[PDB]
Amino acid sequence: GLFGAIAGFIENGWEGLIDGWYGFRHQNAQGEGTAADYKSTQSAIDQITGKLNRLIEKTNQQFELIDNEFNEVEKQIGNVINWTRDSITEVWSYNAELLVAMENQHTIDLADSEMDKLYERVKRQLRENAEEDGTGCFEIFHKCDDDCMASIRNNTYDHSKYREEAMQNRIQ
Amino acid sequence: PQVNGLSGRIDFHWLMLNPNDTVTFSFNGAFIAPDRASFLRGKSMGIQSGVQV
Ligand SMILES: *[C@@H]1O[C@H](CO)[C@@H](O)[C@H](O)[C@H]1NC(C)=O
Ligand SMILES: *[C@@H]1O[C@H](CO)[C@@H](O)[C@H](O)[C@H]1NC(C)=O
Repeated sequence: GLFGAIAGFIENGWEGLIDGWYGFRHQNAQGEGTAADYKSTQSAIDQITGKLNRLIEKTNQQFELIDNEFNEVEKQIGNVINWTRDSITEVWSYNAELLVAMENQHTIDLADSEMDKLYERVKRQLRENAEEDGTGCFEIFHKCDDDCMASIRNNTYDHSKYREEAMQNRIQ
Repeated sequence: PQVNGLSGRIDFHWLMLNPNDTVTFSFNGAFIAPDRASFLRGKSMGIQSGVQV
């Protein structure tokens, strides 16, 4: 990727997560838990959709016959036509293969950005209550029950109501 | 060369009369005269194929 979180520090994907594209997986006292993040996943899907809506259902122009498959046209004009057509085919073949590489390069980096945007946003919610190991994880330094986890997800985490507790364990 | 039993050939020529203009044929032989003229009804598309409709 370009933002290094699709191959950089998230080592691998989660084949079990079919809820969405990006999501949370926590661990705490009550146990394990996995959920997907809608606001991010839909932000990339709405973007791929833009590309598809741009390449598909184009209303191409109307063209007519200048050749004849049954009664071949005159030679000198038949070559100017064969030649011209062969040239345009070069352009479109080039335009087609280049456009996909441009788009496929963009989509692959575009998804990174959505991962890094999620990651670097959750980190700000946990201002000084947690530290990031660097594997795509957040080591939380207070009791975070399954309600506290869901607090993070829908962005209700009040960093203040855990800070003094968290800062204590942070330095000892 | 023989085609449909005839070694003669007819050469078909054509022009397009504009409205209110006049076409005139002088001929003392070897003429295949038109009986009816032809007008275009609209727009369409022609193709060449050998498959079912
Ligand atoms: C032009 O190309 C067609 C096939 O696309 C071929 O059949 C035809 O012989 C060509 N004409 C000339 C003059 O090369
Ligand atoms: C052709 O002539 C007729 C009358 O003879 C006239 O009504 C008509 O406008 C003319 N059309 C053109 C294109 O000159």
